[PDB]
Amino acid sequence: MNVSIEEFTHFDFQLVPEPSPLDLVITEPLKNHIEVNGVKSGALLPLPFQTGIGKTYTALNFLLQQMLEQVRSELKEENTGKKSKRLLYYVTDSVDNVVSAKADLLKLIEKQTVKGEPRFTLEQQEYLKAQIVHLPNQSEQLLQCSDAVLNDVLIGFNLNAERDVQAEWSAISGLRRHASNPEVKISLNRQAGYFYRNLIDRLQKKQKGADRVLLSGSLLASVETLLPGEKIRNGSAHVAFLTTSKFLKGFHNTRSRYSPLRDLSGAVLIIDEIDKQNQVILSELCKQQAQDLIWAIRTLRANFRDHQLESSPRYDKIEDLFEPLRERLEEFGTNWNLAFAFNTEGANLNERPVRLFSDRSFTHVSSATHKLSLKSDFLRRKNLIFSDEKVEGSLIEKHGLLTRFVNEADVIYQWFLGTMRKAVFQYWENVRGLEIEVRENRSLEGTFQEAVQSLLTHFNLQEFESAVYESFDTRGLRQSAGGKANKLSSSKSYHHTGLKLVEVAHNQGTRDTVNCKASFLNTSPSGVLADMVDAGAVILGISATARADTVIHNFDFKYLNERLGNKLLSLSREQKQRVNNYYHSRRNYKDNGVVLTVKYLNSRDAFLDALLEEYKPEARSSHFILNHYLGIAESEQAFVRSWLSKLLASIKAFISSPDNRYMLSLLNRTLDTTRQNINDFIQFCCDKWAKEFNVKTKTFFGVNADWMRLVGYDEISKHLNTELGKVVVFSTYASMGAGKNPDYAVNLALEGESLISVADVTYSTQLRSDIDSIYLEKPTQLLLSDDYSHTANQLCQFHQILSLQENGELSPKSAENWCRQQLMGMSRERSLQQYHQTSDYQSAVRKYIEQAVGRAGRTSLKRKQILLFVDSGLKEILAEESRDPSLFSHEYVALVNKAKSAGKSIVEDRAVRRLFNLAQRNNKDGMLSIKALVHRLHNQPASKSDIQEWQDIRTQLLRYPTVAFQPERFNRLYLQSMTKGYYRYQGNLDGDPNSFEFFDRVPYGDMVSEEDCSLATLVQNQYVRPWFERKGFACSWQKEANVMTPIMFTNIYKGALGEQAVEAVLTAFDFTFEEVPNSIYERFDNRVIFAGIEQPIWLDSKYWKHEGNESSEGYSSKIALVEEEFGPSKFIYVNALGDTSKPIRYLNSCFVETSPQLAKVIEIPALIDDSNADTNRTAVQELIKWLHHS
DNA sequence: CTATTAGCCTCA
Repeated sequence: MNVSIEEFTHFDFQLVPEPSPLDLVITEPLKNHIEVNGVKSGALLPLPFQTGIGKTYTALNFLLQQMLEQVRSELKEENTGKKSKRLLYYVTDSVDNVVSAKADLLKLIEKQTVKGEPRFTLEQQEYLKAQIVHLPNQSEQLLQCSDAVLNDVLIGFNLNAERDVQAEWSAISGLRRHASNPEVKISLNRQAGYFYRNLIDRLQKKQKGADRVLLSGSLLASVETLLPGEKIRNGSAHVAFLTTSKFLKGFHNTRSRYSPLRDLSGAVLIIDEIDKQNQVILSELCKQQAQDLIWAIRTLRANFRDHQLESSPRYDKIEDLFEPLRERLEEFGTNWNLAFAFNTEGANLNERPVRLFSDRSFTHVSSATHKLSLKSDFLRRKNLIFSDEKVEGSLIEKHGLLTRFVNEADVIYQWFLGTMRKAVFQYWENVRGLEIEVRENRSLEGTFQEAVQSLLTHFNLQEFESAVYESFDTRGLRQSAGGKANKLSSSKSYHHTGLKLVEVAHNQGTRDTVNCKASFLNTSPSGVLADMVDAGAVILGISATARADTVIHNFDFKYLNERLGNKLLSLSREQKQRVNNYYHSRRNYKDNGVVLTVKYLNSRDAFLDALLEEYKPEARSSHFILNHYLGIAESEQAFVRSWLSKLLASIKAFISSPDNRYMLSLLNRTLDTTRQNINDFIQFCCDKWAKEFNVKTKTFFGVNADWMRLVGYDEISKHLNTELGKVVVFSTYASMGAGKNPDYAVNLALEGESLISVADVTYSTQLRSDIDSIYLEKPTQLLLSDDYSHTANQLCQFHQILSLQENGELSPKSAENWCRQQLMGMSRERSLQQYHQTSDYQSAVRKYIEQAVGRAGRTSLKRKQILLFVDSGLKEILAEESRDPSLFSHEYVALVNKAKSAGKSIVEDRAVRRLFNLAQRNNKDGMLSIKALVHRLHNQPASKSDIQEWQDIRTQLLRYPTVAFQPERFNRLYLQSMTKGYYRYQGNLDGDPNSFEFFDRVPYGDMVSEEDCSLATLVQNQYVRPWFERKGFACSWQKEANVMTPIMFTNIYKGALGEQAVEAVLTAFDFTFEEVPNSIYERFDNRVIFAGIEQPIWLDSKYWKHEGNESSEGYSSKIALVEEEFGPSKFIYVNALGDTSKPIRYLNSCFVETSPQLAKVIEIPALIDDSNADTNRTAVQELIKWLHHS
């Protein structure tokens, strides 16, 4: 063997095969994106290819070209530069597809001709083939080695000294030797897995430090054979084939486990059937474990209280990012007094658990009759959760709720889980360049497990290693993006926020205790894909329905377009036309006389009754016949009659047609031994109809994936090409997802003359035909379900409901009602009924029909006639398709055209409903967020972040009141309106948020526009306009379809618009303004100082003459607090745009006029006239005079 | 107080 890299010197890198029209479509947008964006950037190419035209071949050609380019590039640099190789992947969901793709790639490597001459020599082929690895699961991995290989590994490492390992190997080898029956293979697989778990563990244990066994010669080859992932690390190979489940786990090498998700720079991924990966990623997310919310609190509070005294090298600036966590923990623990245990006070009220659910933004649903509160009792020394007094009023509780405690515990846990990523990132930052203690090169992936293990070690929290690994990376990838906070100043969405679920059931072990379980979902598959693209990976997805219009059975492409932007590449019209021309050229139906017939059939009762009476003539009634001989009950009569009649009519219609040989009837249930009576009835009918004509028919029942893997699909192939007749196959929609390629060999002797080829050019390979008659039934339940545990199904259902609400297919009222009904127990029937009223159902049904139709037919030998039978319930759904028919299959368009001819149909646009629902949701979220922020601002001391948030919101609303383009950062402050610049609404901003009406539905409601806020009259002032120009505020409203929500037009805009006006007017007459000293924030406008006078004057401003229900003790409390904290002082109450003809009242602490000398509050009616835009010098003159000795 | 079920890969 002389396989070396240097061999490729004498080989021309200029001859290429003929570029197909399907090839430039992949290379051109990539080049455009490279020249527009940077060299190191991500992308996403949803390629809508079609079955039977070639999708795997093009991807394999692309992979081969990339490998050749890498090999070419590696030779040039040689010595002047050393780095790693590019990584390339091929990921799917099925093992058979993986092995078939690898075999096809290898075969393509062997055989390839340019101008009738082999492209590569034998040594070149060997070198290329020595670069691809395949990584199956561990248990199957152990069953491909040999005795000599594993013996060599054991002897080289000096492991043939313990009797246990050798005994286990001998037992496994013997059991493998004698293993033919199907009930011992499971034990063999389990034993192989458990042996592989310990072996690689020992190999890593020995060599992760001293006494490193050198690898060379044949021992290196043996270790590489046993560990395919070892070849990648050293640099031997840089191409991998694996499944999606393995991709999210990683593969082992001699040092540790390498996770592909954690190092994706300069990598290329190829995923086929990309739309189906949504459910796989959802299952992987939902398979997570739960966690009791009070055991970890105790462990974290007790084991982190005090530590030892040892800094040591390596560690540097790790404790600095942990002190705030302890500060928060102590503050949280010294409020509820969590040291005490938990109990409940109720008179036999623990039969059933109180579930608690939350969305973390604006949705909160509980299944308790009355709200529960938490209290601390100093008598019994225990914390209790109780409903307290049931009497009306009597000092109703307002301190807090259990939901608040749950949310606080959850946010504490999330913050703890999140700080470790930054700590480890800083640790690798100092290690890499700031330490250089050991010469190892490597990246974050190399020194990852050691750091987390050591830290779990330093603070000893080992029982948390599994909890922290799931959500560990360099930065994010599983939690939020951008601002990394759930605030109004950052982009908000469900796809990177998640949900929460908490249950309170009875606690066993100790009867006088309660438990609090929790399940989490930190992200959604769309967010995961977005993070993968952002990290710097080029993703290329191949599928035929990659851009479906559903969020249950597909990715949410509306969210990806608002986060990626220019990195989501799309094709133009010319490229689609070229693809369309290629597909017609390769499959031409407007020639050779190929025709399709489509027929919708209904249900009949005389037909079935006559057939039943002919079946058993000894009986008197059909009801007795069905109740006695068949297994159906009294309830199941109409449904069985309908579907059986439809199937029998379709079968009879097919049998009547002479020139046909194949039939596949897609159904929704499997026809097995459980339905033997119905099978016998169908067989009798088939025999009768075969006798009526002159044909021989053979029927196949119970065709499952198990039947495919036990008997095989080749039985039909032999039966079709040896004996003349007709074949009928019974199967299911889901069954034809694991068994592919339903073809068979042809025979010109047995077949007639109707085998016309459809391709316009000569066709290579063998001769094969496909199905020429199919029966389609209306699909049933399309709500995803999980059968792993009890919590996974509930998590899936809540995720589906939240996604449906977020997309815009559900109003907040309907979503809340559905969540409440599901939380407290629901049946599948009610869930399906609720789901049937949306617009996603029709899209899902249409996608299912298109996928089912497309998979039938992969050859060029089509019969003269093809018959299609469709259920009568699909007419309305298939009659409402209005996309463009450019990439449609030749049979789906026929269905649409036939269904559309049934009269004229009224179609209601989804847009109007989407805009209405989104406006409602935005208004509700704004209301709740503003209320929460205002409540937070009133708890002294006020945080710095809250003040920054408030100021940024006010400044953004002042500067830009109408944005032309869709905002990205300040997202949920605007709503899209049909009219530009103004809109109408109707609601009360004191009650139920989901009771608002918008736009055309109310023509006599309140108005939000520029003419209502009185902007022009204010702007005309000569003392205010220069201020507005200096600060850059808007002097007029632009005309675009993005306006602020009604909540922001009344409680935010008016106040600022008045405040700046009064400040600008008053600042000229020797007045200065300051900021509130953080103690009474939001209770007053500014602080006023002038001429160095005692008792500093506070200012309060309002925009217009607003009367509110504030005559209660709120004003007295405010004035008392100000007087206590600052002594005697003076206060100014100012309005704007009123009447400059009303005198000035002198007020005491209350609003009753008193003596001018003994006065503290000034009520100034107005300063700027609303008629000619004048001002009021007399008012300010009297103001200045009043500040004197009086 | 309505609709009407089959398939899957990985590891503690």
